Amino acid sequence: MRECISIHVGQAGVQIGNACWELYCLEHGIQPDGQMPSDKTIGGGDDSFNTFFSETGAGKHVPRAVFVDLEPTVIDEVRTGTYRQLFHPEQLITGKEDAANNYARGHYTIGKEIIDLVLDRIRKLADQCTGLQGFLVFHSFGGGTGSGFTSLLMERLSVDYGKKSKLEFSIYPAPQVSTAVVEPYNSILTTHTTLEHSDCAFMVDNEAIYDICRRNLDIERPTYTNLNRLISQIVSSITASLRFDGALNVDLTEFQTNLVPYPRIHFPLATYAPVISAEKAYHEQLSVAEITNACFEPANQMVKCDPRHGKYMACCLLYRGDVVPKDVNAAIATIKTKRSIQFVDWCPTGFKVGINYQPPTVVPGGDLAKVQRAVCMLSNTTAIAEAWARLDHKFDLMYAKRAFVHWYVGEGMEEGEFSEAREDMAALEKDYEEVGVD
Amino acid sequence: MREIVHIQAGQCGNQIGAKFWEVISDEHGIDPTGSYHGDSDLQLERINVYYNEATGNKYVPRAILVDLEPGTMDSVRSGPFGQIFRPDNFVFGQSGAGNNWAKGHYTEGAELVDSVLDVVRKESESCDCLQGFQLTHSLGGGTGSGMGTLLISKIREEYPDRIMNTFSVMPSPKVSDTVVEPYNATLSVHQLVENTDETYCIDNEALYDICFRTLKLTTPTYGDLNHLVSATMSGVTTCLRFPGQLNADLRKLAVNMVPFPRLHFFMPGFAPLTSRQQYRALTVPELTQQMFDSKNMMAACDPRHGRYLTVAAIFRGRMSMKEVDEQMLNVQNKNSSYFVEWIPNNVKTAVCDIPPRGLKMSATFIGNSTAIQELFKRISEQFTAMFRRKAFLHWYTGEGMDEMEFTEAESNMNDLVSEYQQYQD
Amino acid sequence: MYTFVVRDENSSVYAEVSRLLLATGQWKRLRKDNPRFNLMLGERNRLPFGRLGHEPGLVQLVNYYRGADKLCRKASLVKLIKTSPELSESCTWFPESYVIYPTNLTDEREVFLAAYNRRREGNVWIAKSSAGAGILISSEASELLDFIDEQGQVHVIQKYLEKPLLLEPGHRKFDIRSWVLVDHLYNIYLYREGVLRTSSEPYNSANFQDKTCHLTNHCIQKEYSKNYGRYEEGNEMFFEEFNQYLMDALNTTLENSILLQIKHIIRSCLMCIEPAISTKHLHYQSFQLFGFDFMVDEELKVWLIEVNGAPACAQKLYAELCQGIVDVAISSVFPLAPTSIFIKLHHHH
Amino acid sequence: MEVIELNKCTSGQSFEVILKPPSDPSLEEIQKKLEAAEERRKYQEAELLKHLAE
Ligand SMILES: Nc1nc2c(ncn2[C@@H]2O[C@H](COP(=O)(O)OP(=O)(O)OP(=O)(O)O)[C@@H](O)[C@H]2O)c(=O)[nH]1
Ligand SMILES: Nc1ncnc2c1ncn2[C@@H]1O[C@H](COP(=O)(O)OP(=O)(O)CP(=O)(O)O)[C@@H](O)[C@H]1O
Ligand SMILES: Nc1nc2c(ncn2[C@@H]2O[C@H](COP(=O)(O)OP(=O)(O)O)[C@@H](O)[C@H]2O)c(=O)[nH]1
Ligand SMILES: CNc1ccccc1S(C)(=O)=O
Ligand SMILES: CNc1ccccc1S(C)(=O)=O
Ligand SMILES: CNc1ccccc1S(C)(=O)=O
Ligand SMILES: [Ca+2]
Ligand SMILES: [Ca+2]
Ligand SMILES: [Ca+2]
Ligand SMILES: [Mg+2]
Ligand SMILES: [Mg+2]
Ligand SMILES: [Mg+2]
Repeated sequence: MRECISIHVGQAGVQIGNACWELYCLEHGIQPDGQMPSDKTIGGGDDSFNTFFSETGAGKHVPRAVFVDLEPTVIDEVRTGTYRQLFHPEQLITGKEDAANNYARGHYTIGKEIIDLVLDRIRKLADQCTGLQGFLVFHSFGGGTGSGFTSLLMERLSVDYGKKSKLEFSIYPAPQVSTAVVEPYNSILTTHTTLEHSDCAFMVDNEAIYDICRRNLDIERPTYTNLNRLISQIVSSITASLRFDGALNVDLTEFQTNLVPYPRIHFPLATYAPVISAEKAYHEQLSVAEITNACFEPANQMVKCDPRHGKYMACCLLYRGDVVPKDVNAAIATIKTKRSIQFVDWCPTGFKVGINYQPPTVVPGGDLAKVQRAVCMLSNTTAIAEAWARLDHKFDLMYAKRAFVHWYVGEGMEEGEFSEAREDMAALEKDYEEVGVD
Repeated sequence: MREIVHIQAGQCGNQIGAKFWEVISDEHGIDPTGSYHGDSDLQLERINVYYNEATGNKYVPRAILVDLEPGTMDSVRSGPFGQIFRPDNFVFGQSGAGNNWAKGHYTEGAELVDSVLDVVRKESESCDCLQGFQLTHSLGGGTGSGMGTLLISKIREEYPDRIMNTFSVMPSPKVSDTVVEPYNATLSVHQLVENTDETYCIDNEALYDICFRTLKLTTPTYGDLNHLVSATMSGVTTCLRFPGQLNADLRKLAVNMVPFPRLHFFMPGFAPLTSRQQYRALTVPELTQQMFDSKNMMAACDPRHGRYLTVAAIFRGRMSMKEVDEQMLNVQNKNSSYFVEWIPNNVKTAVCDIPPRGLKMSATFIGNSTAIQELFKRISEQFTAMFRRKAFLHWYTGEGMDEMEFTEAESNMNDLVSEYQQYQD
Repeated sequence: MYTFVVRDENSSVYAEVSRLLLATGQWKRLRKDNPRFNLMLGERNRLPFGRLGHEPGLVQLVNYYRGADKLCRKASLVKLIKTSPELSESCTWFPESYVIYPTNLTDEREVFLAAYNRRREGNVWIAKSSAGAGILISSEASELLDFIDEQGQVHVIQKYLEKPLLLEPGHRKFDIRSWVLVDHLYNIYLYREGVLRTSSEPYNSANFQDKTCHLTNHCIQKEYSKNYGRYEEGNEMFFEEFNQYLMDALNTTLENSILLQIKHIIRSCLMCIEPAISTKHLHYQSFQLFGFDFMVDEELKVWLIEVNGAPACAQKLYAELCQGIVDVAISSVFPLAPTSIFIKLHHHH
Repeated sequence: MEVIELNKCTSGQSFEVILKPPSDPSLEEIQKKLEAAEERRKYQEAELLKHLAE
C-alpha cells in the first residue's frame, strides 16, 4: 500500500476539501470522530483506504491532508465543524492576512514567509508513509493564495520530493461566482509557473458547476456548498481507484500514463453523469448506454467546450454501480457510429474502463439524488484549449493597458514576468493546435 | 480580526464622523453607552472591525477625534452618542485653523500632529491584524483638509503597507463657507493622489441638489447634508461590517477597484432616496435603475460623460438574488458603452441580509468612473480664477508658503485631469 | 434593446441585415470587440467560436455554423461525400471527383487514373481549387495533373458534364444558385427565389481552351464574355423566366424537373453533418446562409457543383432575402415588440 | 473492437478496449528569486520613505 497526501490551498481548495473528506468518510464508513467500525485492523493496516487515511492506536482514522490558507477565517470553520475531530491541529495552517487576490502577494511577499512551515507539516505526513506516491493539490486559479502560494509550493515539492507525482484539481475562474477582476492575471501567472511541476491537472470551470446546479438541481442561486458537494462527487469518481481495490489508476503514476502522452498537454477534460435533483418526485433510472452517451453532451462537462471539434489523446471511463463490461462496450459501439470521435494519428483509438461496484455515495440532506450507476469520463481533448483562449484573451484586454499591474509590481514581482507568462500560454495554445488541427 | 482605525478631523470631519457612528452603532445594536442590545448574532459577527471590546462586554468605537478648536468636538461629546467615544481619543487644540490649509498642514497642525499619532499608534498596538485606516474630513476647510492630509502623510510613513481610505467632502461655491475653499481643496487633492488607496468623493453640491430636488427640502442644513453622508458611509462599509459572501478586506477592495494607482477617487451613491409616499415597497428593478442614476450619486458628476473603470454594488435585505443578478446584468447589457471593454467583468455585486434600519432593502453604488474628472476640473477652474490674480494668497504666504507650491498643486491636478482623459478614449 | 457586433466589413448580405436591424430601432450596434453582444455577424476565417456563450445573462447568436467548412471546401466536400455513409461513394448527384495533392507535398492520384484509363478505353475532366478566382478543362489526363503540380494548394479533379442543358436561343450553358438558411433549431429553409447565372456564349464541346462558354461565373461572363447581358440582364435569369421556358420548350415545370432534386440534395447534405455542427445542446446558438450551385444536363438531372459558405445575393433579391434572415434567423431568438419567402424542408433530427 | 487485460476483484473489474490501432530549479535558485523580489520591495519602500523625508 502506498499513501497519497492531499494539499488544500486557499479558500476554494480548503472548502472543496471539506466536501471531499466529508464524502470520503461516508464512503469508507468513517465517522466524524475518526472511528471506522468495519475496519478490523485496529490502529494499522495496509488496505486500499489506508492510502488516504492513517490510523492511531485509538482506532482513529486520520486524513492524510494539509489545509493551508494565508487567512484563518476559512480553516477556522474546519476547526469547529462536524469533522473537527478527524484532523489534528498540525494539519491546519493559517496566516493572518491573505494575498488580496494578488498572485505576487501569495507567491512572493507572504509566500516566502510561510513556505518553509507548510513543507515542515507536509514532511510530517510524509514520514508516516512507507511508500508515498505523490500529492493531490486543490486550489483556485483566481485566488491570490490559490494561485500565488500554490506555484511556490509546487516548485519546492519538486525539490524535496523529486520522484513523487503531483496532480492538481484547479478551479477555473467564472464571473458568475467571482468578485475579482484580476483573476485572469492570477490564472495565467500560476499556470505558467506550475506547468513544469504538475503531472496531470483536472480543471473545473465554475461556470460549468454553476449551470449543472441550476439546470439539473433546479437551484436558482447556488452556494459554495452546492458547488463543492458536486465537485467532490467528480473528485470522488476520480480518486476512487486510489482508495478502493482495483486494477485501473491504482497509483498516481497511472494518471499520466493513461491520460497524458505529451507533458505540457496534461489537462484532461472531465465529464460526469447523472446529476438528478433530490427534490425530484422520482426519476427514471438511466442505463449504461444513456449515462455513457451523456458523457458526450456539453451540459455535463467540467469545462464548457466542444469536443466534436478536437482530437482525443486518451480516454478513461470510470463507472460506479451496477455496470458490467458487456454493457459498457455495447454503448460504446453505439456511440462510435453516432458521434465523431477523432483521435490523433499517433495515439490508439482505444480507451480504458474502470468499474467500481459500489454506486456513488450521497451526502444526507445534500442536493444529489441516489442513483444506481454513474460514470465519469476523463478524455484528453484538444477542445479544452478553448478555455485557455478565453482566459488568455481576457488577460490580453487588461494587460494592453497595464491595468492593475502596479499591485503586482508593488509586491516585488517584475513586470516582465507577466509577458513571460503570457508567452508561455501562447506556446500552450500552439501545442494544442499542432496536435488537433490539420 | 481585521480591525480598522477610524479618524475624523475638523468641523465637517467630526460632524460627519459623528453621525456615521450614530448610524452603524444602531445597525450593530450598540446603544449610546456602548452596551449591546440587538437581536441577531450577525450584528456582532464582525463587530470588532470598527469597535474595541472593553470590560463588561462594552463596545468602544475605534475612532480618533481630531480638531484644532474644541467647539465641534465638545458638541459631539454632548451629542447623541457622545458618551460612547473613548475619552482619550479626543485630541484638540485652541488656535483653530481659520479655514487655512497652510495652518492645518504646516504651522498650527504641525504643533499637534505628534500627539494624534501617539493615539493612532495606541489603537494599532492593540489590533490583532490592522486592515488600514479611514479618514473623514472636508477639503475646503483648514483642519480636516490641511491637517488631515498631514496626518495621512505621517501615517503612511509609520504604516507604509497599510491601506489608507478617506471620505472627502469636496467644496462647492453653492455650499460655501469661504472663498478660499478652492485653494484648500487643490492642495489636499495632490496629497490624496499620492497617499490614499481609495477616496470616496462627496460633493456638497450633490448633497444639496439631492436634499433640494430629489428630497424636497428648502435649502437645508449641514445636518441634512450629513444624513446622506452617514447613509453613504454605512453603505460602502456594509460588506466590511457584516458577514458577506465575499472576504471584504480593504486591500482586496482596492485591488479590484483601482486599476491605476492615481485613479482611486470613487463616486458613491445609493437608493432609495424618497421624500416624505414613503411606505411604498421598492422593487429590485427600482433599486437598480435609481442606483445607477446620476441623481442618486454624491460626486455631482454625470457618469454618461465618462466611463466606468470598475463598479461595486452592495444590496441590503432579504430579496431575490436571482432578480438582483438579472437587473444588474440588465443595466450593463443596456449601457455597455459606458463601461470600458478592456476590463472584463468590471461590475461586481454582493448582497447583505441586514438592511438599513427602517428599510426592507437598499442599494449602495461605488463607481470608479472617469467622469470624476469633471469634479477636479471645477476645482481647478475655481482655483485658477483667483490664483491668476494672487487673490487671498496672503493668508497662505503669511504661514510660510510660497506661490511656487501653489503652481505645483495646480499642475499636479491638471495632469490628474489629463490622466482621467486618456482612459476615457 | 438587443445588441450586435460586426466583424466582417466585406459582407454585402449582413450589411443589409445590420442596416435593417438598425431600422427596427430595437437593435444597437457595438464595437467589433465589445464582448457584451447578443448577435455576432462574424468574420470569415478564424472566427473565435470558443469565446461564445460565456458572458453571464446574454443569450448569444452567431451567423456561422462551426464545422461547415467541411461542406464548403472543394476538397473537404469530396472527402465528406466519399466517406459519409449517408452520401456514400455511390452518390448519384455529385460528379465523380478525386482529391489530388501537388507532388511538392490522403492522395487519390492513382485512383483517378484508373477511372480515367477506363473511360479512355466522354472522358473530359475539370480541375479547380479553393484558392482560385484558376481552372483548367481538358480531356488528357497529363494536362490536368501537370497543371496541379504547377501550383502549391490542394486541388480536385471531377468529371466535366459534357452534355449540359443548353438554353435557347443561344445554345448556352448555365448554372443555378439556391440560397438556403438554417436556423438555431436546424430547420432547413430554402429561399423561394433562385437565380440562373447563364453564359452569354454558345457552348462548344470541341474547344475547352476558351473557358467563357463553359464557366458561368458572373465575373468571367462580365469580363471575358463579349455578349454579356444580351438575353437576360446581367446574365441572371430568375425562376419566373426559367420556369416559363421549361414549359414552352420542354413541356415541364421547374418544380418537377429540377427543384425536387435540389430540395433533395440540400436535405441530404445538411442532414448528414447535423450531428457534428448542431447547437441544440450548446451554450450558444448558430445559423448560417448557404449558396448551393447546381448543374443541369440534357436529361434534366441535377448535379451538385459546390456549396459556398459566405455567398452573395442577386442584386434584385437583397431586400426580400435579408429581411427573411431577420425574421426566421434573428427575431426568432430575439423577438421584436407572410406568406414566408422560404420553403421548409422537414426532416428527422 | 477487442477487450484486453480484464481484471476482476470483489469490488469491481477493469478492462481495456482498442477500437483502432495507432498510426527544474534548485532550492538555491528558488531562494534567489524569492529574495530578489523581497529586495525590490525594500527598494521601492526605500524610495517612498526618501520621498516622505523630502
Ligand atoms: N468551486 C468553488 N470555487 C471557489 C470556492 N471558493 C472560492 N472559489 C473561487 O475561487 C476564486 C477566488 O479564489 P479564492 O480561493 O477565494 O482566493 P484564495 O485562494 O483564498 O486567495 P486570497 O486572495 O488570499 O483570499 C473565485 O473565482 C471563486 O469563484 C469554492 O468553495 N468552490
Ligand atoms: N463537373 C463540372 N461539369 C460542368 N461544369 C462545371 C463542372 N465543374 C465546374 N463547372 C463550371 O464551373 C462553374 C462553377 O465553378 P466553381 O463554383 O467550382 O468555381 P467558384 O467556386 O470559384 C465560383 P462560386 O462563386 O459559385 O463559388 C460553373 O459555371 C460550371 O459551369
Ligand atoms: N457635508 C458637510 N460639509 C461640511 C460640514 N461642515 C463643513 N462642511 C464643508 O467643509 C468646508 C469647510 O471645512 P471645515 O469643516 O470648516 O474644516 P475644518 O477647518 O477642519 O473645521 C466647506 O466647504 C463646508 O461646506 C458638514 O457638517 N457637512
Ligand atoms: C447647508 N447649506 C449651506 C451651507 C453653507 C453655505 C450655504 C448653504 S445654502 C446651500 O443653504 O446656501
Ligand atoms: C438610505 N440608505 C441608508 C440609510 C441608512 C443607512 C444605510 C443606508 S444604505 C446606503 O446602506 O442603504
Ligand atoms: C465594496 N466592495 C464590494 C461590494 C460587493 C461585492 C464585491 C465588492 S469588492 C470588495 O470585490 O470590490
Ligand atoms: Ca485498519
Ligand atoms: Ca518535476
Ligand atoms: Ca502656536
Ligand atoms: Mg482567502
Ligand atoms: Mg468650519
Ligand atoms: Mg466558391
